[PDB]
Amino acid sequence: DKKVKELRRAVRSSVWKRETIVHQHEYGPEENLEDDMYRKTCTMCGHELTYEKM
Amino acid sequence: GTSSQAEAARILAASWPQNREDEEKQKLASHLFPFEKL
Amino acid sequence: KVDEYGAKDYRLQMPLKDDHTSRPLWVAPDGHIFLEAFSPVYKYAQDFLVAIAEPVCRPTHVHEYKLTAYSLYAAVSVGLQTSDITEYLRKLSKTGVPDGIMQFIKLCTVSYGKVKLVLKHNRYFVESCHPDVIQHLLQDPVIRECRLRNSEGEATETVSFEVKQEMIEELQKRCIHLEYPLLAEYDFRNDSVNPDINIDLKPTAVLRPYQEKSLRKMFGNGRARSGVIVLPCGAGKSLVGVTAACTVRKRCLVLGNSAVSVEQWKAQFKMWSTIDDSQICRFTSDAKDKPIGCSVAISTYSMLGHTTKRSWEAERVMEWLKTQEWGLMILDEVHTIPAKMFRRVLTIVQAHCKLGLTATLVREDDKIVDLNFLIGPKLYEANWMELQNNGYIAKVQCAEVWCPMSPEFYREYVAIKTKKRILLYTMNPNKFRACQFLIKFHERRNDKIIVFADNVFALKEYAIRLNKPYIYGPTSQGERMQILQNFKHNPKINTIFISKVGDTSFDLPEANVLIQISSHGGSRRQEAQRLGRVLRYNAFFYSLVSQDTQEMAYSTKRQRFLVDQGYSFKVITKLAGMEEEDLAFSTKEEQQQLLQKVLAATDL
Amino acid sequence: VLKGVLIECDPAMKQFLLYLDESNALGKKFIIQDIDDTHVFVIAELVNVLQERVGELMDQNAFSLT
Amino acid sequence: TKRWEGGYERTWEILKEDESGSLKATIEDILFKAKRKRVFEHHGQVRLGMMRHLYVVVDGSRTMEDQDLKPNRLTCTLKLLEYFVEEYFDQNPISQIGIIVTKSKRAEKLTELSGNPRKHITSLKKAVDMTCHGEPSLYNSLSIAMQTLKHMPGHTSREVLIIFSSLTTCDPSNIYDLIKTLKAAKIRVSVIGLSAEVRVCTVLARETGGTYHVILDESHYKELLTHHVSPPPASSSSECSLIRMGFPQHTIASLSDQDAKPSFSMAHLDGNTEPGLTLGGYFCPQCRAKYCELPVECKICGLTLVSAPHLARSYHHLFPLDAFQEIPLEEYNGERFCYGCQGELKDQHVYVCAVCQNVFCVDCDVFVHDSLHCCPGCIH
DNA sequence: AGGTAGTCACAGCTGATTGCGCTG
DNA sequence: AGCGCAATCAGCTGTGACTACCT
Ligand SMILES: [Zn+2]
Ligand SMILES: [Zn+2]
Ligand SMILES: [Zn+2]
Repeated sequence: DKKVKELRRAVRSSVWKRETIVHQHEYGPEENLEDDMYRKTCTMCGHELTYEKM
Repeated sequence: GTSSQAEAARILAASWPQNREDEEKQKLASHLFPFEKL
Repeated sequence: KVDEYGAKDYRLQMPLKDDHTSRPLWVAPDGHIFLEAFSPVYKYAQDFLVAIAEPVCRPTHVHEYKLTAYSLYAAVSVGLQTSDITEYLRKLSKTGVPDGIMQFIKLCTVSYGKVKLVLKHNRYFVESCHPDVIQHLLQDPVIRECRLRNSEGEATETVSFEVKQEMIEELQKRCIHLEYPLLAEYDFRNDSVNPDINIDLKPTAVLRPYQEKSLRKMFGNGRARSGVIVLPCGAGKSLVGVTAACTVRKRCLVLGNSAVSVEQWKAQFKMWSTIDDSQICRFTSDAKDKPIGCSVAISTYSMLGHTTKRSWEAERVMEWLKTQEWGLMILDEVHTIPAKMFRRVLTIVQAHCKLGLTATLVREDDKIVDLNFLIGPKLYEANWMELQNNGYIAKVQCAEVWCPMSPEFYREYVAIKTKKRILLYTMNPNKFRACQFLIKFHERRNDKIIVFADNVFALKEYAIRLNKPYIYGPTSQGERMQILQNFKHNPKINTIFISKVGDTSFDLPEANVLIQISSHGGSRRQEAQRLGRVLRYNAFFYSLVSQDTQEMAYSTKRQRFLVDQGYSFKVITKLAGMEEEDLAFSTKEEQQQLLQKVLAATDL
Repeated sequence: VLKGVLIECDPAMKQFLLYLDESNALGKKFIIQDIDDTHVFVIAELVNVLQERVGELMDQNAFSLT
Repeated sequence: TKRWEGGYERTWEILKEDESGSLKATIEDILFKAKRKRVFEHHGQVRLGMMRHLYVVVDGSRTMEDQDLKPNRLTCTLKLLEYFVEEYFDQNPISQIGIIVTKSKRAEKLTELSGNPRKHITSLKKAVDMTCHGEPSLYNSLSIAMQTLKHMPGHTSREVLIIFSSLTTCDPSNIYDLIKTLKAAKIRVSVIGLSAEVRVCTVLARETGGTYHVILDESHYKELLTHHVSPPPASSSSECSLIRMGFPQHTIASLSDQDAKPSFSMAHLDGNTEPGLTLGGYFCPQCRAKYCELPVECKICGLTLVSAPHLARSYHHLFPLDAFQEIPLEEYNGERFCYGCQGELKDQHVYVCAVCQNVFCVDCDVFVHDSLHCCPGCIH
């Protein structure tokens, strides 16, 4: 059991490649509010980015 | 890579205790270790 | 008492001022002694305070001591009386002794010699000069279990009665609570019952004056009493034990922690005691050098307190060893006495004097106080600063150099918390570069380096990357011996890696540089032991930690013993010439690849 | 255009703030724009909670001798 | 019995009180007792000496390439030899040093026996980059040293120092006969080994009166060389031992006067580059030859040019100052001002010179006995 | 909302198995 | 292919801190 345990994890540990999750905010179409305000909503995590466009 | 060396050196050599100590130096042996005296 | 600034103010309690600054001493109402080192009477004050109090910190300018009950018991054990200690305390006070210290001293030192414990004919008897105290402790229910067969009274001469041998620890624990502490005094000068041996130390083993003070305090008035002597590893500790064994001139028993310390003690006895090998025996189930019928017996812990079946030869040796009295049972590495199986070792054998020797008396779980009644009071505590001032202890330049966490490692460090972050700050690439630079710099100047590193998983990839010898720890007995043997008398190789193996007293050769990475949590004992492997700026030892990690708090809380000893840990933030030469993990590619292997443990 | 407070710090603290953004330790995604490896853009209305969190991280691994 | 098995010492019993506050008097006594920790002598050993003609023999075999002393035995040996030459010339004014290098069963006379330290140091620096090959020959080195030192005057002490790294030496003839000849010639031979004890070196040192030692480490090597620096004791009076030597005054030339005469230095004339044609320097009192360094024996007339302060620096040993009579302040019925520093005498003890009966305080007494070596009152 | 017994890492010891070497 | 020394595994324990569950 020990000699099979010491080798069964060698291939298991070599399968996963990426651990950190990519967190790029993919905003959709902008929404226009009052006072020339523009808001972008992220489609992946719901992040709201409100900005004033010149 | 050429740029990778420079980027890694910039990150490592001056991460926390250099962005302020160097600023103070710009604005301004017995107890020194042997590698700090050479 | 008042907290106007949050400080206990006792200005009104001790207003006496006859001489402005003649007396270099301060006292406190509850209990404390402050000493001025920059005084012409410094040595006399030190001699007075050592004999009556134990130190708490000895910096370069103002030494600080504390008054405890056991310190006063040790003081009155010596010929010092109440009047002498009180008059010499008031002699050097500069402020007047508060009327909360005089009463405490009187209460502690009055009840010292009332109760005695003696060993005779393999029987334990407790004898008191005052008969009334026996009836006073007669009502205690816990004491009644020790007395077997109704304890008819043992009418002799002086009132005494027998106590159970296996329950001697319980009565010692209860007596201090009953304000009647027990004393273990062995008058080896006149026994005529013990077959005193012909041991005699050679007249060529000179000892330093500080060892003279400890030995003299051991034998205050011609008798030997149990106690603890604290001396650094580089200093002479085994020599003190050998000299004490020679002076006691009785059957000595030496206990060690490892199976290699028995050979160390045998070598010390052969070097400084002039004893034939026939009388010297080692009892560690390796050679079986006929321990039956021996003058000095050397064995180890974890063998006298087995809870399982024992070997037939070992069983017979234990049967022989538990049937006679012992004079000066020397215990080595006394800090790990208060253990579940090591405490019973003292009660499983019978000895008159119990001597404890150690270098790092600090321990967690606050079980060191139990050692006050397990063995005895703290007899001697060496002043490490004045010891290194005399030049007989290496003046080690302590360093606490931290290395910033790389961005690729800090994200994983802050992401995980379930004990998986130990390998993250341990395998910091910046710390790796710092260690490599230190190794190379101290090799360029021919300095012996010992690199301590717990978490042997990290040590595996730490040592093979530098291609240097390392001690995994369960490797063998021979490989470790040959590596340590060729570490000293070889110029080609002068740096080794140790994983928690050198955290005890071994025969490691003289070294100048110590670089510890990823030690235990808050073990002040481990740091003190690792420092002791260097002293023997002659030397310097470095501790590498990772910033913004728990290792910072661990390093902060594990140096408070050494700063109490007087050491100062300079903080090193930048290493000169870090970019001057090439180091490992130069680029980000291998640094980010290191995350894959350091996260590949997945021990779930 | 975006209005807020630019934060300049060591890369380690930048990674810590980036982790705090995704971990929702503050209740929202106010760490909006990352511009440099050592600079980030943070909304100014809750700069105090970031200060509290950074101070907690700093004195957590400090072991004050008091 | 044992010293520590008796009664425990109470060192704090010294201090006592009679008026409740005399601890100030006790600490004043302690502070006074702290001073005078010396015997009023900087050396306290040999107060004299004799002209030594010392020959230093350096092994040049392959064993010098060993890395027992970092980086190798040769480099550490030559560095410590430079230090030894400097210290020896500092502590011996009219001594001479010769250097012999033995290699490939032959001995090469690296430097002539003379008193110039700079020449010896330059020769050692040049020999740093030598080639270590072959085996040493103690016989040839001792033969060269004996041939050079046989014609030296008897009053000078003839000494040979051998640095033997290799454990094997090749002798073209019997060496014990050479040892007997050296013993008959009263030549002292001292050997400092590097690896281990060799019988021939022990026999040579014992028979010739020298000392044989083996190096433990670089510090022990330096200690042995420093011990060899010290001059040997000198007999009372042997014969008319004297020597004709000059004292060249350092007369430089100034163009403000009409007698500004540039001259080439004889020592610099042998250099490959242009010799220093300085305005002036050390002119020989006998033949007006010009030299820059001292002490250098004159090349032309053979006169020994020495510096008078160097000889005078050891004159205090011949006439040490007798210790002043310690007198308590109350018993001295005279002036209460120190004769050296004019300070008021408030110490419990006052020191009075035996000759002039003047008044000196503790600090001035220590300064006079340790550094000044003369009583200011006796000078007047 | 707070505190103590499992638990993991790393080391030690002793008590047996058990596996390779064993003559000019 | 019988002995015997030596390498090896099991069981217990010390040190230190981390962590899940509930009155
Ligand atoms: Zn001349
Ligand atoms: Zn004076
Ligand atoms: Zn005079």
